[PDB]
Amino acid sequence: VNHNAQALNTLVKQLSSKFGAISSVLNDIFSRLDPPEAEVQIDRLITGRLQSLQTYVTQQLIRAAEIRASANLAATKMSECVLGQSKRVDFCGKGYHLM
Amino acid sequence: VNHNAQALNTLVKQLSSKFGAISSVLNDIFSRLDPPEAEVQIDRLITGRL
Amino acid sequence: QTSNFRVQPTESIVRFPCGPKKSTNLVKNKCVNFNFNGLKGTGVLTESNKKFLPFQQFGRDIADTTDAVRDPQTLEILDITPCSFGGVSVITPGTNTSNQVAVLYQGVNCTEVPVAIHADQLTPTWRVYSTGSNVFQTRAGCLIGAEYVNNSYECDIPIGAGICASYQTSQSIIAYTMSLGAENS
Amino acid sequence: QILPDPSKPSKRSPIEDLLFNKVTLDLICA
Amino acid sequence: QCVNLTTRTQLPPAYTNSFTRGVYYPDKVFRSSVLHSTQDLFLPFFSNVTWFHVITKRFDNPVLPFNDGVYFASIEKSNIIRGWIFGTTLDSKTQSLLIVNNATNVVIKVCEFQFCNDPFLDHKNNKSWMESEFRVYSSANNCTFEYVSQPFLMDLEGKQGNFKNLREFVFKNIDGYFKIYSKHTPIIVREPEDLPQGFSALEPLVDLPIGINITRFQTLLALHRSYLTPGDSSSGWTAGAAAYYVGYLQPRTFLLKYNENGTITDAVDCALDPLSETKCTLKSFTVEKGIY
Ligand SMILES: *[C@@H]1O[C@H](CO)[C@@H](O)[C@H](O)[C@H]1NC(C)=O
Ligand SMILES: *[C@@H]1O[C@H](CO)[C@@H](O)[C@H](O)[C@H]1NC(C)=O
Ligand SMILES: *[C@@H]1O[C@H](CO)[C@@H](O)[C@H](O)[C@H]1NC(C)=O
Ligand SMILES: *[C@@H]1O[C@H](CO)[C@@H](O)[C@H](O)[C@H]1NC(C)=O
Repeated sequence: VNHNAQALNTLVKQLSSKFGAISSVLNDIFSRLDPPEAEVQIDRLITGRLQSLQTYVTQQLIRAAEIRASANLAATKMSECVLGQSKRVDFCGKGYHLM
Repeated sequence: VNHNAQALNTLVKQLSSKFGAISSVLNDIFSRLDPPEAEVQIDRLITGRL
Repeated sequence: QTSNFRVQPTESIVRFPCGPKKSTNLVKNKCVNFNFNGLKGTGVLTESNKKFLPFQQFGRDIADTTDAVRDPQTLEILDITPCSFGGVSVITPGTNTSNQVAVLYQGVNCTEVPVAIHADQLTPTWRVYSTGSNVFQTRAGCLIGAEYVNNSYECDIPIGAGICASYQTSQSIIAYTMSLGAENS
Repeated sequence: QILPDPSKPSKRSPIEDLLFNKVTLDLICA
Repeated sequence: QCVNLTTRTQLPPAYTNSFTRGVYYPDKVFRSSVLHSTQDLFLPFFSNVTWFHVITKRFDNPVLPFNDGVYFASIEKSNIIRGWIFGTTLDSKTQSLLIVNNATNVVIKVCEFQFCNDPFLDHKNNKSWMESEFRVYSSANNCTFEYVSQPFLMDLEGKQGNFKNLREFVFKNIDGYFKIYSKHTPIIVREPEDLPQGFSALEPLVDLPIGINITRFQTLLALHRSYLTPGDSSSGWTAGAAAYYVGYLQPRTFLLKYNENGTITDAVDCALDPLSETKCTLKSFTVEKGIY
């Protein structure tokens, strides 16, 4: 819960970064200037926000692989420790497993 | 040991890359140019190292 | 998924503190466009109870987004809730079998569905009497075009929060609470 | 302590009640 | 025109410590129950803050420099500290700023005034301690800006009793633009040595677009004279117990704890000690056991 809320708060706090452009507000780019020279500033903002989104999605994929390894272990423990009695040492607790 | 050392040598040899900027030494950009038109190559270097 | 649901501003309020050249009105409880002293944006201007420390003019949330603005001449504290943002999700049984669909809106009360999709020419003109009947409110949004039953079946198409949907029986789309298995003692 | 308790409206065991209370889940609107 | 004042007593400066004081609001924004990191110009926590005292006759009117903004404070009972001058030359050659906070009007004037070099605050006081003479400047040649804000009201009586007022003032120069923050609060009678430990936030009051160059400042007093005060306008005066405190501002980062009402109730200085620096890099006001 802490990692998910932390990654979402990082992603919403990266909307106030300029990434080298003059502002983080799009209407202030479309006011105060002209569109063929504001065009490179909004390409800078769009590429910065796209890299922020892509680097969010990559850590979500890595953490989803970690949660999937844990869930496969929990399904194995439910099949082998709950639905039967296990002979494997220290798989279902310390000592000789009963249930 | 080989993959860790090889990744660290890749990271330290990527400090010689210009990434389209005019140089790779920072004081070369900060001398001999006006800083409003030197800021763009600094943004290119800071992005490419990042 | 087809992310479509964007509700739209009905009017604009460019209220100024009894000054520069004009003031318009104060509006509540509806999706409007606001420009309080150069604060252009779209929101719902419902009132609030926040003590606002009289020199201060702006309010922010956790994520530094503009949250509560005072009235500039009435001096009353009003929230900003931008009216926006759903996702359209489409339930189909496969196009070889039928061509009728059901539509889920992901996060809304659909007391306030019927207003808008608006991008280029996608338009309210489907919606103005397609709200009608077969409106069912779930905890995953609300669902239009499917009829709720009290039977409990296996899951066929998963809507969410324990609700599934299927296509059977004058054929139609039904939505039901999914069943876990046969009861046994 | 592991079988479901029929007094409470959520039919959970007492141990499942402590496991639900000890995990604590506005930033959600932002 | 003025006559130059004499019989001044030169003393070494008595120092003290700034017990978590001088934290204002940098922005016009209400925030609720958040912790915000502000990089601004503050008085650092536990800083080395100067003290001057006025009762020969213990005359403290120094010419102090204004480098990057000044915390000014006074624990006071009968409104002796009433004014300020600012500027570089102060002798009608360059623009000089003047703030006078009297019982009539808060008067701000920006002009080439020919100030008296140690200005008269004469105050020919009978049973009503009223100001009868005002010899601070003498001339005005060619100059633009004058302004009067809303005053607040003072008794103008020669009280010799207990201190209850704690005045707090912050003066800043950003982009040719003068900011005055304040907090006036009641204080308990204590041992009359220093300002106590406590925390209070400082709402902005007076914001003005002057745009001149300010290098030094100097405090304008309000001396009181009576029938126990024999002498002329330069030697014979007995004021009574008053004190003021000068602290200097530095570019520092702070961590601010806004409450649910928008008033910041606790701050963390960020380069004081490593525990508070750990609190900076965690963005929290309590730190769990470990290594960071
Ligand atoms: C949705 O509508 C119901 C019915 O009035 C109401 O009780 C509920 O608070 C509404 N929720 C939201 C998020 O609008
Ligand atoms: C079927 O469901 C509807 C709505 O959920 C309910 O009003 C109705 O009473 C139900 N029918 C029976 C027989 O329970
Ligand atoms: C302030 O600095 C001076 C340095 O001359 C020092 O003597 C004095 O003790 C300091 N004050 C405190 C409270 O440490
Ligand atoms: C502000 O403080 C007061 C007194 O502590 C109290 O009413 C409340 O805690 C806060 N909020 C509001 C809205 O009054």
